[PDB]
Amino acid sequence: NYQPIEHRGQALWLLADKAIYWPARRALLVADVHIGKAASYGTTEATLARLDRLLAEHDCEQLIILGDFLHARTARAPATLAKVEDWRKRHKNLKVVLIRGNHDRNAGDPPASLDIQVVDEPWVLEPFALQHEPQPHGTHPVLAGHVHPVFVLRGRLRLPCFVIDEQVSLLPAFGEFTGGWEITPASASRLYLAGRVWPL
Ligand SMILES: [Mn+2]
Ligand SMILES: [Mn+2]
Repeated sequence: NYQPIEHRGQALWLLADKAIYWPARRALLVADVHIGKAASYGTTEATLARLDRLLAEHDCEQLIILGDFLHARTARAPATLAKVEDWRKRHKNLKVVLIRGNHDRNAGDPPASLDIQVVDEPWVLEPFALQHEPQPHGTHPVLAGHVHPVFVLRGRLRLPCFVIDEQVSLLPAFGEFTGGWEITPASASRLYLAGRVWPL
């Protein structure tokens, strides 16, 4: 279930499971998936199956990963890439665009058999500069990943949050990890807690 917002003249749906759906572009946006950052006690399969649920829920002609799809060199692993191959060939017609992050650079471009269009930040889909790193763009509003934004609630709970802002907006990390960059409670931006999508 989703929270619609207007942002720079576009209707964007913030998804409870840490994704943005862009209806006019029939596009699903996520960031910091970190396939291969799984521990052994959160799984690669669970992450891919989590994508399959969003892709079945919404008309997605394309998926755009704002950086950090595969974790590292131990994510170019025999078993692990096999599961991604499995997943990709179940969505043969989906276009998958990866904007390269510091982990995509480190590991290297995903193998060509997986049919992933690798591009360099910024990748501009008007009105938006899509980026991994949240650097301001010279002319466009930015949608970015990289920082793994969370918001701290006390009674502490680190919840993943969207940061919707005029110049640089942040998507929450799609991977399921501890930590995250604590977003200041005094920010002059719109915050949505991606457990519903909870505004502030
Ligand atoms: Mn990351
Ligand atoms: Mn990063």
